[PDB]
Amino acid sequence: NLRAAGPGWLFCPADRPERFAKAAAAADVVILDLEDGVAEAQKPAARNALRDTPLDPERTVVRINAGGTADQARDLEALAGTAYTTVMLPKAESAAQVIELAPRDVIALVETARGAVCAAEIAAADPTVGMMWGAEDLIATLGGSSSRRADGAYRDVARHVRSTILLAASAFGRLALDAVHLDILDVEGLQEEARDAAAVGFDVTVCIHPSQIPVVRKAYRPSQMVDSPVLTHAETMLR
Amino acid sequence: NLRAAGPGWLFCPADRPERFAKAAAAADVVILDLEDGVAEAQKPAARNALRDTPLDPERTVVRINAGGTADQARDLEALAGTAYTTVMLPKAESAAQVIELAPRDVIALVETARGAVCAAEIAAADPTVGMMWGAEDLIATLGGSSSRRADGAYRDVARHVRSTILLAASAFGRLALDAVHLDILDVEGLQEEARDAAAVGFDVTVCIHPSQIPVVRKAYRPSQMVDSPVLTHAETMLR
Amino acid sequence: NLRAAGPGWLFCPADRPERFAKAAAAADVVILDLEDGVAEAQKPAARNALRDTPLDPERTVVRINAGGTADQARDLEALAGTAYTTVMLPKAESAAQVIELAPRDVIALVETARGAVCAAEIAAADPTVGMMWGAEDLIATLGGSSSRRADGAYRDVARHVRSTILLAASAFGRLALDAVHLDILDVEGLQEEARDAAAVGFDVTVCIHPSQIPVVRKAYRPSQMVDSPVLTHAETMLR
Ligand SMILES: [Mg+2]
Ligand SMILES: [Mg+2]
Ligand SMILES: [Mg+2]
Repeated sequence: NLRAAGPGWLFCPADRPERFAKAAAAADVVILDLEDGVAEAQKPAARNALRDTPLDPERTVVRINAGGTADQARDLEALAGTAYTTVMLPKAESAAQVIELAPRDVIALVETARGAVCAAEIAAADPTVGMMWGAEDLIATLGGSSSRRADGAYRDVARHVRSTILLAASAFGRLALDAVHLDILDVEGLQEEARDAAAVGFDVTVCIHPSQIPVVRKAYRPSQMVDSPVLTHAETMLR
Repeated sequence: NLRAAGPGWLFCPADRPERFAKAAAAADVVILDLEDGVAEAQKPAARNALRDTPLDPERTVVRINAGGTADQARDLEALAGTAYTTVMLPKAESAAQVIELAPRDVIALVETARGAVCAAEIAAADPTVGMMWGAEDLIATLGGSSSRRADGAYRDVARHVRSTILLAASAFGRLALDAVHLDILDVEGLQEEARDAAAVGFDVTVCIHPSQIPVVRKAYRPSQMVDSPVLTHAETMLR
Repeated sequence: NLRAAGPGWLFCPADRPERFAKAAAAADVVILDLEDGVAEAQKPAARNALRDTPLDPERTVVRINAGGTADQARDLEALAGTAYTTVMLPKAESAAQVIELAPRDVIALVETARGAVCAAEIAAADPTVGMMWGAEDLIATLGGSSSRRADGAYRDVARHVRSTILLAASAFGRLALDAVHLDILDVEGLQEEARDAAAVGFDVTVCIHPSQIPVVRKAYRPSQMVDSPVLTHAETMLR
């Protein structure tokens, strides 16, 4: 029941088992990371820590490696010796990549052009329980050099994919996860970004540092003709 | 021939037959509303006023209730005793929801994530003559709390759906209707918004108060290499 | 090998063979234009100049007329007496319009609502090697009057199509070409626009005047948690 946890999710590299307990205490949900947070040479060690140092599987997701990679095959073998049931799929690009992870629950991380183009098909796949987007791999794989303008605001193609993922998730009753704020010390920018995300109906802001969790939890709390939806807005604020 | 009427369309709750004549005098097209403008307990009375107090069916659309609801079934029964041929479908989410309203003409009001994801299929359905988007139900159904930033500008997912509906409508030769400006006294904001909508090729700005109609009509009137399209822009301004 | 040429592409009307040599010297790739750059009465003469005054076919694309037009049929006849292998298809609106140009390579120019709605299908068609978008025909065909706000920034539906084309191109490994800056003397605006385009991974900025080429080439050269994609950003900047 991931929708019952709060909006602050925290990545934690899985080759750092000494930090698992602190990550769990700081965040609503921990994403133990076998992908880009762990160096290729450290991924075997991270798979052992995954088995050796368990966290609450009701509050923990495992980010595996991308479809078709040898690393993902090793990840799923390691996961068999765990109680984790929900995985995050990076570079998610087709419904078939989600379906081959059945019977696990899948959070699809769309961070390439093909995943954006196919977001609705990815969201609709039966194992999907959530959609995330990743600004940095998105820009990297498009061939660009930055996800943000000088003032920290997302560039337009990033805004486009962000909206795409929010709509695709909501169309199929999935959780919607907003992209990470890489500038850890930029609390002001994270504050505005998470408030923006909460305002349009994102369920989660994913973080890469535990200091970001209090900012996210606070942002997801609120500070002319009135129709029925505007009353729903007011009710959403109270909840 | 709704494309021949001006750009100022006005919602009027159908349980207010005393206001029908004033709505018709104020607006280019009246949308008699059986959905969110009328309280659930008042919808039977509104269906009687629909039959009892007719407006010009060439300049009047009836907003019915959403597909699958008992209310929509009662609405279509009431409409059989009228000369209205065009209905507005709220929470429009599939081509099938449009097709089941044949042989009526349908303006699909997309105001949910699923309708945005399926906008092209909805626009392409044979009964469709127009696409509208609804910012407030959109944000409400996504789980968010406001469609606009502090300065009154739409949030990004709203801008995304607005463009989606304009493109889907135009791709299939349909009318494009822009969302309502709920802040009635915010004439400055409506002025900018309707000018923006007219500039990109929206056909209609829908209003919720008759004072908004003169602002919309005025906004839809106009105040380096030149290629063939730039001359079309100039010709569009003159027309 | 169009990806090996630089980012500065230049339209040159094909009824101006006296300017072909200067266009080739100024630009990375020349788009010899049989469509909107040439008046209808001048198109036969332009087809003769196409045969009579050749440019390097490895650095030259021919913009033909739109699918289904008598002009496109005459264009393809003229092209048979040339060594050009790559054409640009204006008002590109379906995969079928691309496929009927086989065995030529095709740069699809999306500049209508239907082409935006079908961009992924157009990009995926086997002859496609590139996607471009055209702001001015886009707004013209939507029924609007300007692609840009007062400050020169694109209106939202233009930003939407721009992102659509970048994502559709990148999803299928195609070149991504950004729209032309019609205000030739607005060097500052072109500078910002091409920098923006290069930053998100556009491959080409198309120009309509040779003075714009140096601005584009310079713009496509570059002036907190670090993950693998941010290192790819840094590597992209160095390249
Ligand atoms: Mg990533
Ligand atoms: Mg509504
Ligand atoms: Mg054009």
